[PDB]
Amino acid sequence: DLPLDPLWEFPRDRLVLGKPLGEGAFGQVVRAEAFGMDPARPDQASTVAVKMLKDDKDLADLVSEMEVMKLIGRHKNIINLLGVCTQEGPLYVIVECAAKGNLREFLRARRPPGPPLSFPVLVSCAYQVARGMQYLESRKCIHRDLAARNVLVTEDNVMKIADFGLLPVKWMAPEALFDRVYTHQSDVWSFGILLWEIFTLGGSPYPGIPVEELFSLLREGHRMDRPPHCPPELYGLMRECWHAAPSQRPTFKQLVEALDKVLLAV
Ligand SMILES: C[C@@H](Oc1ccc2[nH]nc(/C=C/c3cnn(CCO)c3)c2c1)c1c(Cl)cncc1Cl
Repeated sequence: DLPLDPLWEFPRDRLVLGKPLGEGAFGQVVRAEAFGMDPARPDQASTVAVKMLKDDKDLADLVSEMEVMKLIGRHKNIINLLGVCTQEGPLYVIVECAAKGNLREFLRARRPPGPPLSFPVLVSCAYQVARGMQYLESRKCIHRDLAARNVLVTEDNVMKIADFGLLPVKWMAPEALFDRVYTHQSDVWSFGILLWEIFTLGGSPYPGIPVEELFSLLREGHRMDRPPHCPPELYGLMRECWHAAPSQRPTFKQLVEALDKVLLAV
């Protein structure tokens, strides 16, 4: 419908859509080839992802997400906005393409037969996700859902948090699960769960426990055990994230600093 933004408007003519990528609630995402995305070289073709409506009240969320992405600006560890097609019919939101898919699938696809994903790589994944979450928090933005399937992997193993904005019960903090309140510290609880997903190479949280009585065990002070071959330093981080009192869990800065110290152990 309305405005035309000269910092972001990109012509349909140099966008040829490709094969779908997935989901997601807000609309289908499709691979696409864009021409001249870097106006330095207007030849330099590149692979981008395009978010569209399916065909709506989702038009409101789609425009809303686009405007949010403009506000936050770039960062290494989020899916960044590249341009928008508002001018000749259907809305297109062009964002960067993570070639290796989501992090849980990246992990599961390279699992041993039992007992590549060396220890620096997995620490590198956790460090990058912590850096992206700290940045989103610093822009007063947030991403409740945070789970390994919410994280995308580029061709060069850069982690990018998909979507952010200004049911998944095994990732939710107690106060969000029961009091329906969400803060940065409840993200830290979810990041702890994501940490466990990473060092189980894409495992399912609380294996075997159906999605009910989980809450009673959390009230008993129980939490998932240390996964195999996970060093005690990283399990310590996980359990600090799973402290019941929100102010006793670490902030994303402290998680950044602790993970960075683990990366430096080289
Ligand atoms: C619903 C979908 O949203 C997005 C949003 C922005 C994106 N930029 N780039 C990708 C690449 C997705 C992909 C899927 N598979 N592969 C390898 C093989 O094709 C690549 C992508 C996906 C999704 C999916 Cl598709 C997966 N996990 C999380 C989410 Cl949010």
